[PDB]
Amino acid sequence: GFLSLDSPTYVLYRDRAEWADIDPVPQNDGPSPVVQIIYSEKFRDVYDYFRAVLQRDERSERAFKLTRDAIELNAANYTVWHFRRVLLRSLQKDLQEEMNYITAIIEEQPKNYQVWHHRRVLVEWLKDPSQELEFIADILNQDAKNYHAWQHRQWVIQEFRLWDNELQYVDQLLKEDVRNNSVWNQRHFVISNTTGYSDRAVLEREVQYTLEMIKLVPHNESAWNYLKGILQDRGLSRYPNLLNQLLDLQPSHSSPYLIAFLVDIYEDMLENQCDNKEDILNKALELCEILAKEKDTIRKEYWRYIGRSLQSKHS
Amino acid sequence: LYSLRPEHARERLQDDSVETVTSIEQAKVEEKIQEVFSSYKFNHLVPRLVLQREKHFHYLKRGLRQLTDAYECLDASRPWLCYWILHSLELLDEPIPQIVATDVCQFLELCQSPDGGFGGGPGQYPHLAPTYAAVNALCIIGTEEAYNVINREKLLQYLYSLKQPDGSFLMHVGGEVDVRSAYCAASVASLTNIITPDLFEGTAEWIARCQNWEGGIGGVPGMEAHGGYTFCGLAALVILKKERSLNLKSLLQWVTSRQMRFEGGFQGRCNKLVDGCYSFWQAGLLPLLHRALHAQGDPALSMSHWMFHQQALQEYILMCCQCPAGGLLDKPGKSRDFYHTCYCLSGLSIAQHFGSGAMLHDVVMGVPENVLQPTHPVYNIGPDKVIQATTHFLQKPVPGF
Ligand SMILES: CC[C@H](C)[C@H](NC(=O)[C@@H](NC(=O)[C@H](CSC/C=C(\C)CC/C=C(\C)CCC=C(C)C)NC(C)=O)C(C)C)C(=O)N[C@@H](CCSC)C(=O)O
Ligand SMILES: [Mg+2]
Ligand SMILES: [Zn+2]
Repeated sequence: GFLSLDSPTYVLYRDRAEWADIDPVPQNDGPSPVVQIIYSEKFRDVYDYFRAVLQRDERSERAFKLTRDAIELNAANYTVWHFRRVLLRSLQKDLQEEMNYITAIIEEQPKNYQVWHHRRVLVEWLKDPSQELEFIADILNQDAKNYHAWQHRQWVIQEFRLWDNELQYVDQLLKEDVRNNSVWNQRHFVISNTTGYSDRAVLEREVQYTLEMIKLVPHNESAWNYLKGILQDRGLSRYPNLLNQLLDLQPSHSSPYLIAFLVDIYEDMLENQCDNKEDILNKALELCEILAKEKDTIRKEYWRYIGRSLQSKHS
Repeated sequence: LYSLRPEHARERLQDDSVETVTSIEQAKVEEKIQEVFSSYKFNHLVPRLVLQREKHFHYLKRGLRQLTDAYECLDASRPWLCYWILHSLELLDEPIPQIVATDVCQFLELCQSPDGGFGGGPGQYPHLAPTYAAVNALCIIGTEEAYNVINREKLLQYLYSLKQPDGSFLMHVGGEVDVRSAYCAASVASLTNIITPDLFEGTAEWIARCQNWEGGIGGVPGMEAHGGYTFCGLAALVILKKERSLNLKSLLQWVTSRQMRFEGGFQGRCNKLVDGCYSFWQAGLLPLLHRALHAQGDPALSMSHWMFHQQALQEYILMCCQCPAGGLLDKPGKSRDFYHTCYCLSGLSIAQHFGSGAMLHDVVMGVPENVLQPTHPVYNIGPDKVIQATTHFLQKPVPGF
């Protein structure tokens, strides 16, 4: 008998006959309260009663239904969430109906931490990840960058080994928004946990793909950060053709990312005993000043640091 | 004003004629920010970057006693409301009447669990987030009364109860794990001197696994680099003296890339929107990286400035993040809240005050009355409060059990 907290005929717990036996326990804020919240009558009513059943540790079906109300009033109340999981096991509640419940409330409050942790606990209990990828994809359809949704997705995939269709899901989302950095991150998560980037063909496929993305949207930082992130490993200087290929986009696709990337390739060449050190150093120092003074002034302190640092090292 | 320069218009987004949800939302933001930047021009007055101290003060002093039911969503974050407010008042140089302070102390006593740590309100189970807030709050107050509120033997037990075999900590029993817990724990354990030799065993290694391909740090290994989690990861390592466990250079390139060329504020993740609270989480990483690279004897470090545009950040905060009625916020159009008031003010302070050994150099944009009290980049409470608390707790031995 779930009387919706939003029902036009919702009645305060203190006016409910099936609760008249229990005395509500008010909150102890002290004689001189600080950061005292002026609760609404409904809020105050449900919590004073939640306090009552919790203090007496009443593991009843009525207590179970009430935590639902306390959660809807403040879904961030982790103490209520704990007691709710306590009652889910005591009363031996159908955990699949509870999945239905958590599905609803996460759709409503997708950025709440408790709601996602609870769903995870349920999936563990049931050892059933069958609804997960689909449920998370629906949340990501509303906010493709929801951090908890991506975190839950990673946990389900690694935990239950559901790797097979993720790269495909990644390509789909990258098509929708090539600038969605969460997806660029997922791409790396899938690849490094499956084939790895040591496989030259994979690496080649990844660098090529990324380069095509930079050609399409030159000012998209994610693709630039991804290109750097996957090559930076073995060292950018380890890839001789790359400097050339980017030096070619110098007129066509020349954002301050390309410039910054060149200073990055130079920094690594200098560290890895490159030919023409005096020469390479000057170019990299030139770019640091162009960046600091003209192209990327917001980061002037950084680029100057880089220039200084490059000198002190490779003078 | 760097933001008001003509050449600054060139910093506007270049969507390459390929619009996506990301570019569209960014453009909407820059559009609104530009209107704010030009408001002076269109009204024909001289820009006066003034921090509405008295407005902020009434808001804060009032919120410290009572809040509307709009705060019901924070009924499990009461020690946070105390910290956020007390720290905001502290940055504004506003005092805590011995009577208010004693009231705050007594309230936090009610939030403290008999099992150690603090819950988000009287009688709530303990959690590391409100434990960090409760302890930071008690340190800002800094009285013997305040210090004595904390049950150090039970706090250590509590921390041990969340410690995981992999080095991580749960946020609370039966709870989640993410980088915030390592920091909440390292902050309260260090300030109170309850660090045993094995308490943080494997913790630096676990945090290091949260640093990804971007240079930043995610909530847990595998996750996208995020500004809030990155501060927690780096600040925790600084406390543990293991900053070297990270690739400080890739981290330095990641955080500096988070400052918005146009808005001047910081974004939390690459390709997301600017947000005033990141003035602290993101800009706060620069002082920490300064201290670390310097500990490595980095010769190329500045002796007057942090590695971000202090001017532009101060401008974004002053022009775009104040609510006329008092209080600070995310971005124009957002509503004020105590969280954003605390971090917008915290990030302003970091933006104004530079220091490295004997070097000290301020940069106070607008009227000189804008200068705030300095803030410790690790704990985010006044440096004096830090020294004062640690020195006090160092008189007590580490709980031996
Ligand atoms: C201090 C609380 C902390 C940031 C976090 N709270 C939240 O995530 C809440 N949301 C908001 O505050 C946002 C702010 S704008 C977006 C930016 C951030 C959230 C910064 C992220 C920083 C982090 C994660 C580091 C925190 C450092 C610590 C030492 C804890 N507001 C809006 C309108 O978007 C929630 C509403 C999601 C948090 O830790 N929340 C926990 C702990 C609560 S205390 C019991 C929670 O359970 O919500
Ligand atoms: Mg929890
Ligand atoms: Zn914010």
